[PDB]
Amino acid sequence: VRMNVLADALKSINNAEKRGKRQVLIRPCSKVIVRFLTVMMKHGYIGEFEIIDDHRAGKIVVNLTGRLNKCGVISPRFDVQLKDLEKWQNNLLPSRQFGFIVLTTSAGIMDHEEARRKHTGGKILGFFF
Amino acid sequence: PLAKDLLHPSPEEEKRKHKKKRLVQSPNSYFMDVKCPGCYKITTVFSHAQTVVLCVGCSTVLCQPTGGKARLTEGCSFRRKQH
Amino acid sequence: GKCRGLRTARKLRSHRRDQKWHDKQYKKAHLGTALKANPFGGASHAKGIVLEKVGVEAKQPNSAIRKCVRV
Amino acid sequence: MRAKWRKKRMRRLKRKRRKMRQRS
Amino acid sequence: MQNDAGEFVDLYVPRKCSASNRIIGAKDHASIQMNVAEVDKVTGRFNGQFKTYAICGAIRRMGESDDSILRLAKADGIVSKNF
Amino acid sequence: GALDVLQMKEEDVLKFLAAGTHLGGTNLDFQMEQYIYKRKSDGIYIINLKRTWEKLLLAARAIVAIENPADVSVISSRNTGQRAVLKFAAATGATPIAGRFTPGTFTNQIQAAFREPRLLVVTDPRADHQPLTEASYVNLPTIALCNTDSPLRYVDIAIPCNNKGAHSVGLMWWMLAREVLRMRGTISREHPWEVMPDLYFYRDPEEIEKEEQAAAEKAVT
Amino acid sequence: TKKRRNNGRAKKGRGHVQPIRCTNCARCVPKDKAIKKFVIRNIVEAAAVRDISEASVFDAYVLPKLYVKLHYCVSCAIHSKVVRNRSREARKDRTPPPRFRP
Amino acid sequence: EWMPVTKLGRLVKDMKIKSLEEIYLFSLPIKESEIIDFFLGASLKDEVLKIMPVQKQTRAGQRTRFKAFVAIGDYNGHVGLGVKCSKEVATAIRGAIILAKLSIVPVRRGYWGNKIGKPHTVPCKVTGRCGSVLVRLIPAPRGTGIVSAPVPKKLLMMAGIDDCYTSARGCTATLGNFAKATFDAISKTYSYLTPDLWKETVFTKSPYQEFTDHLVKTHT
Amino acid sequence: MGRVRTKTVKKAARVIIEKYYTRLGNDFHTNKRVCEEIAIIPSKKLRNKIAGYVTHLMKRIQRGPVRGISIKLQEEERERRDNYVPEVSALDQEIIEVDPDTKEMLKLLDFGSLSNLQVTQPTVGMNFKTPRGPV
RNA sequence: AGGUUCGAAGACGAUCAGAUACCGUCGUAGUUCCGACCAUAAACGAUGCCGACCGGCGAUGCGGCGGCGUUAUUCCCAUGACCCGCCGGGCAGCUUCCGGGAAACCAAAGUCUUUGGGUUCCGGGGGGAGUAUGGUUGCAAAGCUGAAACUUAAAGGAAUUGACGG
Ligand SMILES: [Mg+2]
Ligand SMILES: [Mg+2]
Ligand SMILES: [Mg+2]
Ligand SMILES: [Mg+2]
Ligand SMILES: [Mg+2]
Ligand SMILES: [Zn+2]
Repeated sequence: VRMNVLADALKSINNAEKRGKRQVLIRPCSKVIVRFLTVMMKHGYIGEFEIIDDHRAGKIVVNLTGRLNKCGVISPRFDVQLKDLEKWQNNLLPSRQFGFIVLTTSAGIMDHEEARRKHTGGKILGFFF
Repeated sequence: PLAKDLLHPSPEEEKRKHKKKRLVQSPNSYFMDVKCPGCYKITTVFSHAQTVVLCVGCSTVLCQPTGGKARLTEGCSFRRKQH
Repeated sequence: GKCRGLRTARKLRSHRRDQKWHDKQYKKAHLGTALKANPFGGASHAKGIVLEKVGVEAKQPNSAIRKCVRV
Repeated sequence: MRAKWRKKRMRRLKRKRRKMRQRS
Repeated sequence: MQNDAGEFVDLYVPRKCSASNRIIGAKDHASIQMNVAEVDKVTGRFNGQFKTYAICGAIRRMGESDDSILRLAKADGIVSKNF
Repeated sequence: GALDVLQMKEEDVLKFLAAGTHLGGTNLDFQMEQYIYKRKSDGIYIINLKRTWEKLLLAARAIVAIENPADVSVISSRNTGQRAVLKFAAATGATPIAGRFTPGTFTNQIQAAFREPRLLVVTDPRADHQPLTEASYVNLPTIALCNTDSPLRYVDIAIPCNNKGAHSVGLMWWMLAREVLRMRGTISREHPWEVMPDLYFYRDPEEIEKEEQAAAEKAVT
Repeated sequence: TKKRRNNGRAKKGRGHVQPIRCTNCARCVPKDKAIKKFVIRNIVEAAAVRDISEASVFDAYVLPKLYVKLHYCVSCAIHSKVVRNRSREARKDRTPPPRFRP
Repeated sequence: EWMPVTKLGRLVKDMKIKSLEEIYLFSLPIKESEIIDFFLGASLKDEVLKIMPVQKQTRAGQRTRFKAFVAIGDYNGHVGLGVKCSKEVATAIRGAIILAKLSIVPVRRGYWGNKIGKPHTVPCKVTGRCGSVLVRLIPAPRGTGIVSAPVPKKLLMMAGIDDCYTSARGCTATLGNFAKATFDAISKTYSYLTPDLWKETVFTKSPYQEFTDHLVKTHT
Repeated sequence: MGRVRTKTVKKAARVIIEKYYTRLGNDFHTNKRVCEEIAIIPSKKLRNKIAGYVTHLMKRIQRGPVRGISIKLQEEERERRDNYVPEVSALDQEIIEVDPDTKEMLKLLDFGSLSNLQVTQPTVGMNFKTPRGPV
């Protein structure tokens, strides 16, 4: 059964991006997915996304801008401290010039640069570059 | 087609798609007013009724349950409820 | 695939130490029967008394009498 | 040999071994 | 490119496909870059100036090149809206 | 063409309907589905003539965008269109290839038959898959005259008209030649073109071998 | 290497197919694997049709047919040349050989 | 003494195209080796990686042909690898040189961090694949050099890369595959998309249409 | 048996035919007499073999358009292709038999209601497609 | 219990240099049914299950939905048999530079150095060896669990060329 809604959504986005589609539909929506997509949209890797609201869990239609390479997930949400965030960063990112790691922190869902900026750790969510 | 508009599908494909696989779920069934000849009252019947609907003022059957849709008895009239 | 849960460390380490017995180096170094069968008893060198002087035929492609001592 | 006939030969040998050990 | 001092440290900037927004490689010989010649308003004659569309080999091998060019021409105004 | 001058005329509609060029096959390509109006009870797909006109005008713009008229090449392997491509090349200054297309024409730079154009116009994708495939080695944009079941693998300016009817193929080639000549400074857009569309029509040898003698008898009598 | 995608038989969604005996050697072959030939032959030879017609007590007598379904293991099929080995590309087609009507 | 039969070759010969990057922009195939020496004259360093004697069994024993792997490239961002099999070793060497010249790709250099001067490393970790050989190039800080096996080391050096970590998997003893995978990894450095390339591309005239009037006069 | 001609004679025959089609004839001796001055043949046997093949190919040419190039055949083909446009076109039919679905398409296009279109009765039965499989 | 046919073992006749075989004749156990054991097969898709995504096409089976018409009776619709489609779940097939793979090939054996959806079993060069021993199950045959000494530089997989083929 589906146990990682964020993982399913991220895999769907990655496959649609690889196939070159202009829009992608991810069926199970959640607050975590919306926050992840908001982070990606603020960093410009995706376009606008619109939430179709049924009385069940909603759906999301994302406009793909074509500038995404990978948007994978780290399924076991490991506890990430600021002392090992660098090791996570150079394990998951293509380079130190670009690429972001989204981790859920006590201050909210945000990328690793903002996490280090406001000096907090959290649980790993995923990455995109 | 890489640029299909998923946000705004036209009603033709919106109807041909499966009920669950639509953008928003919509049942394919409905409710109908049924008139039995020789009777005055109006019976509200589910289109996919699983039971034999009977009139209370006449010992007559209105629909027979089938696999997908209740088959109305001949001579009976019917109209939709609010599309 | 392999398990990836947050509290699967017991199964991961148990499977690892079960599967570590299937390669020859680990089995030889941790079973002890190789150590018992080793004439030197895990020593780099040993001393002995020359019982005899023998010649050993070389393998099939070669042809020589290798000079050995029974010790 | 064929693997099946090696298996048969080994089974015959194992029955003989069991008989020899049971005799003791 | 564009180190801290500001200058662009890059010997060339590759093109990007106008459909999939993919970098067109130097050895990707399947890619195309066509010119569509727009005409004047009144006489429909070629006025010299035109507009260019680049398509990558992956798109014009999977076959969406025709749809891509048609959409770009529609968006830029070459194809009428009542198409 | 979105302008009022760049619109289909009643005369064009009459020619299109007379020649066919809207009666597709019984099969449909998923990338050609967007050009289809409706499927008849015959199983024949009906092609939107307005969409065909728009694609033809787009192809005309692509052709006239090239300064050297010899840089565009026209290919028809099937006999039903070799006459059309020869007349098109004669009218527009293009470079024709008829009949057998030798492989390596666009890629093998040794033989004298080697040529490298800037645009590839194809009568039929299935019949002319070899130049279509060779166009993907030399960065060659492609216009092709595609039907409802024509693959669009290497096709860029697919014109959804027909590829089976000789009259339709002649008409579409004549129409494309007329459009490119009117876009260039050749025809003044007002009077009809002096070239009859029959000049592009492929004729079967049992008509070539009898029509001229029938005309001779009608002239002598 | 896997020679055939269908493993040389028509069993797709089945566990077991009942066996039949080869008409030539009486080998047990799965029914979906055996080569089947449905021969529909004139009960008399085409040389003797005229003699039988002349010796018939009837005028418009239609000669009876003979309907035999033959099953072959692939060994007997190959030995009897009803089937032949084919190239790696030519193995993939399933169109039966033409009847050669003219 | 070079007489070209190509529009691109003619334009290169008659001083119409000034840089190899102009050809690289439009991805025009280089079909003759006398195009690029006109650009990278006297700077194309050359090296032979391996000579391998492939054989084909025949009726009268087996005949031996020699396959040559040749890597060329100026130490400034251009590199090429050519493989040619021929009966004679010298002929195979010359053919491999010609093929390596034909297959010259540009190399994108980036910074490990804190972009200061000229780029020294790959802009991101890139993976090349050939057969079972997988080669991963990881950016490295200034002064680390190329850490790798010797066969990819020389190729990365003549590609202009100053610092790079390498990680290889598979049968790296296959020198042809192990060089071709690294060549693929080097070649896809531009194919990889980075946010500094997110700017909308402005389109310039192709050489074929920019010099179409001169081509008519000269290249008949 | 064993009278198959080779490339050496066939190519030479085609070349001299396409060069001197006017001078050549259907007489073997006349052709072998023009060969000595229209071509340099090292051997008399080669010369007469080429002449025989020239006779064969000219018989084939006068009975039909052999692939060998010939100026008279090409000018006839040119006249038969770039001419014979009929005085009335094949696309100026007084009436066009039009499908009601196509009529709806034209109406949506706004080219409906044309005086040159006659609406056909649509067929009924939907019996296209060939029967599936054999039998 | 039953035992027609076929037919391990066995007998004989052939074949052969020999022929304990292949071929032929006969024929026991078995093959059949009921009840009780055994738990093994190339028990195969040599391919874990659940879930999501990622091309096209024509069919087929079941169910449902909608439509020109033909057909069955009847006076019309229903309901069957065809025809044209749509949907869902299946057995599959063709095609494709999605992608993967050592390749054969695989729309899964794809979405893997751009490596993390959940979870189970399981392999670590070839032999020795699925052997010895111990334990356990079984009436038995055997099944499950399962070494070591020693030996060896290859054994293997996919493809190519040649040679050879009763
Ligand atoms: Mg085999
Ligand atoms: Mg089975
Ligand atoms: Mg018997
Ligand atoms: Mg799992
Ligand atoms: Mg082992
Ligand atoms: Zn048999």
